[PDB]
Amino acid sequence: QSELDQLRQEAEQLKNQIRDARKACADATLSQITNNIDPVGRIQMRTRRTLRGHLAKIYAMHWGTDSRLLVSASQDGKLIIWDSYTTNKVHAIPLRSSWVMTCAYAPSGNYVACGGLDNICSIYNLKTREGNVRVSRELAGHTGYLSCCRFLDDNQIVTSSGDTTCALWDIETGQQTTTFTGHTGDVMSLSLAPDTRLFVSGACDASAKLWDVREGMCRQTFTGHESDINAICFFPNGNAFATGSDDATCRLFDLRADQELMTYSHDNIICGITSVSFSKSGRLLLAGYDDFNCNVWDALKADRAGVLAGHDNRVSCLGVTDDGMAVATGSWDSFLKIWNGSS
Amino acid sequence: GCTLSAEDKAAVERSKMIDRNLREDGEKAAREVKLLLLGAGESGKSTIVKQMKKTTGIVETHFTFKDLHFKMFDVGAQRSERKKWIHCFEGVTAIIFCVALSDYDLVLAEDEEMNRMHESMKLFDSICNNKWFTDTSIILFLNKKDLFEEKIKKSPLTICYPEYAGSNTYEEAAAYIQCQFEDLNKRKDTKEIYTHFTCSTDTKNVQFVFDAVTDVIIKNNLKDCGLF
Amino acid sequence: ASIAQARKLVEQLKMEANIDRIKVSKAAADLMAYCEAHAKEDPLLTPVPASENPFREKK
Amino acid sequence: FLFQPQRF
Amino acid sequence: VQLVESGGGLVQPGGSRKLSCSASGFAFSSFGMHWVRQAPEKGLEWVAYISSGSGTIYYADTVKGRFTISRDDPKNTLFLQMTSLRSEDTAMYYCVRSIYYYGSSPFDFWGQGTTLTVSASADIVMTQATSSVPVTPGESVSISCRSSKSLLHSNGNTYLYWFLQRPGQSPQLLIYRMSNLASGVPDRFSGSGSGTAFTLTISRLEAEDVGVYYCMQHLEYPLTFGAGTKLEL
Amino acid sequence: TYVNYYLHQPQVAAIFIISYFLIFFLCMMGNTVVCFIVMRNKHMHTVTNLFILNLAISDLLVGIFCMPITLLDNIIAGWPFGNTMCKISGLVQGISVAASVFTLVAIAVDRFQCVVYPFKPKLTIKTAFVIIMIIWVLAITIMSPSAVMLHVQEEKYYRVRLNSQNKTSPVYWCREDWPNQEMRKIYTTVLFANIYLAPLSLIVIMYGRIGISLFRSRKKQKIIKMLLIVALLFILSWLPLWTLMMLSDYADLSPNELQIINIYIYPFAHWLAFGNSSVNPIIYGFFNENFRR
Repeated sequence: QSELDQLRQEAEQLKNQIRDARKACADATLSQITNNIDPVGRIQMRTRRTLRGHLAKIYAMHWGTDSRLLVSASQDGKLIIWDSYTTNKVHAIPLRSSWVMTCAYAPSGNYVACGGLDNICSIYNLKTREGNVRVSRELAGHTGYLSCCRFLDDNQIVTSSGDTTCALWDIETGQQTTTFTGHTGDVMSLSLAPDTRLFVSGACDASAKLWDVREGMCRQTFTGHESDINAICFFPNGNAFATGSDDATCRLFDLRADQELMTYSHDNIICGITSVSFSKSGRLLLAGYDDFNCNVWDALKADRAGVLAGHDNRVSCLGVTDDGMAVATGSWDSFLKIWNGSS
Repeated sequence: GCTLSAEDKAAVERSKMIDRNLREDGEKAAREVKLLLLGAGESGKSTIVKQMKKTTGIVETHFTFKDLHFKMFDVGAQRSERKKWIHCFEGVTAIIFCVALSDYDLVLAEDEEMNRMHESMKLFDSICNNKWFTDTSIILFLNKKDLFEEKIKKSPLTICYPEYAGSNTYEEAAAYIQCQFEDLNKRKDTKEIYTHFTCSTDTKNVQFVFDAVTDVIIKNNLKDCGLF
Repeated sequence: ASIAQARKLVEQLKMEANIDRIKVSKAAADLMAYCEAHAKEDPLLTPVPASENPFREKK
Repeated sequence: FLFQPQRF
Repeated sequence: VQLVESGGGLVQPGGSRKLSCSASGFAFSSFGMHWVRQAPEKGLEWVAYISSGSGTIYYADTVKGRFTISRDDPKNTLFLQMTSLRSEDTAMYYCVRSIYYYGSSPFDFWGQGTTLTVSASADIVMTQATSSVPVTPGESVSISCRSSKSLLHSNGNTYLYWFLQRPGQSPQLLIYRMSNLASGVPDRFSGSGSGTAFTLTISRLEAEDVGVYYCMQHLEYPLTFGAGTKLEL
Repeated sequence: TYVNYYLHQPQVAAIFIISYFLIFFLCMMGNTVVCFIVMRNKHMHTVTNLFILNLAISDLLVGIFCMPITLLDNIIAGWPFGNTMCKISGLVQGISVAASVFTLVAIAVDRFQCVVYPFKPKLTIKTAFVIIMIIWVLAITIMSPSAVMLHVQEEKYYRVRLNSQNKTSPVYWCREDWPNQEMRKIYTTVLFANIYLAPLSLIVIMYGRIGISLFRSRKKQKIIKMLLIVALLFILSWLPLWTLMMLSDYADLSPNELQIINIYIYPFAHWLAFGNSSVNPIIYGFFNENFRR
């Protein structure tokens, strides 16, 4: 009706005003500022460890805060916790639902989480007197598949689902403390800020949104991608984040300027991006692709600084340790590989 | 030398035990048949599940038939982008696609065209010719045979298929729509469409599913062996 | 009948349009400064000697 | 002569 | 978690006896099991060890050949078949659970113990020079320990364990790997030492902490205990 | 008497050389293209691929160890080498032939399990390696008695006379010396049963079961046709060699007939057997569909 059309025009006016503001703050592109800096060399990471034992496609991995223990989920109904230094299997958690799509490691190391097509985020207790891993809680309430989950602390976890919503959970009570709505498509990934005061989510509507955890509101919406955003990761400084999408481009967005900074794409790359991750200093942007290899990007110059080609199937997982010593890649060939440099 | 501490050796032994258990679980899961259930909203999926047997997630049902324990996965409650999770069921033995024979006349909430049979055909086209299911056979199930027989006495098939020039009897109409469903396949060389008209009896649909799964497994074994 | 949805959308857009933004040059300088300050603390960017590498294959 | 082809 | 041992009592020298321990409240199959004996008015002495899954079995030199250790995982029972019993076998036998992975806490739970009575070179030496320390509540007391060889390994771990045996009670774990506090232990306990001399510090000592403190190494499987330092109130 | 080097006219001799050379090349090319794809492909290490690789190895060993030596024995009057080479050649030729036949049997077994018993667990790689080990060991010890006793005795009735200056040389024969003919008969019988009778019976039985279970499409007819072709090939190619062996072992053949058969049709039987060994990798690598990727 008339009111609906007036509201649509008003919203278009806000969109135009926001675009004009972003253009106004756009004076010099980040490529020009870093045009004088010394380019990084040829990054030549090589496989240091191969983690075998999964019998199906690995869908998610997450490093522990000690940079030694990592967890992986591989859709064979198993959650394996690895000792990356020795390739020993610390734990093997059987999942009630074998359709797991994400996994998380608590910063304290006492819990792991997983979820998938069952629309349930299951919390597992690792430090039990019985010596086995038990399901501490089964968080239900999402109407779609679970895409990502990240622990804030031992009692708070934020999940993203295919019902176009993100939720913050109180693990002890089991209820949704806050619901984050506004995405018009499936939310595929989320990344927590270093201070855990904010988090970004990338959805299938080719947009990324910044949420305030306590207030439960969307602060900024970032556009620019042409397809679904499958990956997202915060810059180590916390003032920027990078997104990986199905249009074969990785993009860097800065919160303060509220716009795109630089696009990481190549003509020879036409497959989508499954995972992104930043280096310890944020100089290197690692991204996993569907062409079975991971490309290392100079985050300040959009130059491919190296290739991590060691997987026979799609690279679905990516993770750099807290100390930045190693990077782990998960893949659909049921293998995890730990990569490191040499000097 | 070993150059390992006592605790390191014990941890290695624990990892070996975990590896053995994982191998046993994988061997157990290898001797299982995984079927993906697909269809329309009211395409007889519930009747199919009851014939071979918290949240609106994936519904997994098990049933053993002649020492061939099956796993049927129902994803009809996933109201999200199919392309974002359809690749999870890449290695399923077969896809059980259920359509209702009585939907040729019925029209869903979208009154303007969008015949339920046409909607199911469009769904069948997307799944049969999907990128992930290029070698996955489809066990097509045609449900509600009796309702189709009763509805065909008055309502002609021309409403759903104006190009149809056959008789109004049940046999020719059923064969024609089965041919329409089968011709949507664009990979006749790789995958095979098994078709069975669902009977009011209970013990015959599972027999057809078992037969089709046996044929699919034999063909897969032959392909792995290299005979064809 | 979607009027509440439109009101929510326009209110969210109004809240998004009221934030202050620094220049892109300033954000670029901040990112460059962070990358330069935390260099040579990056094992991936600057490889460490094999003695202090915990993932060395020699082990 | 050659009456010995031998086994195989 | 609960371990109950049975089968003790008076035995004739040269005879045989079958000790059994019943496990409850934890996954018995996932834990390695130890038998630790304690002669009357003496210190702890490791006897035997069976790995999880019975893959690995170790015996002390004084019991090798005569003692046999076995477990029945389905029924949650640990056995110790002792034959040719000597007068030196008179001791109280404990069953100790110990799980081994990265960051685990072995020797965390000890059974109540069953008493047995017989009516008649390369082993790391763990030295506790002090035997009895008079202590007063509210003060800080440090227990000293030493080892014949360095307990620090190339992987960075120092396999030294601290145990407390309250009077009329089974020993309990305080510190594992010389630095990590066992679960349920108050924060007032602390451990240190580099590779050969180790110290356990009890800051702001109170009651219920009196007893004998034992040091154990876990570097080589002929596990050795210290003589034990007694805290007398 | 006497005999001459270059036994007969150059026409039929060169025909023999050309034919045997043909088999060799065919065998070299087929086995090389079969083996190259296996090593270059890390993922192509399944049980059936391992068995095909073992068959290719056995066929290479059959070829390069049997066709040259057999050609020289049929082109040089007498046995022209020493005793150590005699024992080595006999052992390697027998082992290679037995390994090729038993690898064919194992391939038939693997195919039989995949069809009639589709729900049974697939054979593990360790099981495939164990089966290969049993195949090689059985090939070693089946005819070890024929290898321990070969001492290259010479004859004195005739002379090689070479081809230049009529240089007389002793004629050598590498025939085994059984202390009597009874164990000769029983050994040839068990070799026949264990190389032709039992393997062919097993292969035809499992292929018949495969066809029967398969009959319970357009491309399936290709499968049954290929199985029939393989079985008929294994019958026909190896039939004449064992037939001549059977006839020259038992019955009563006059010296003239024995001479004529040995110098005429026995090389033809060897040619057929080597053609079978050279065409085994051809069909098992070209008609094999997952190789055609």
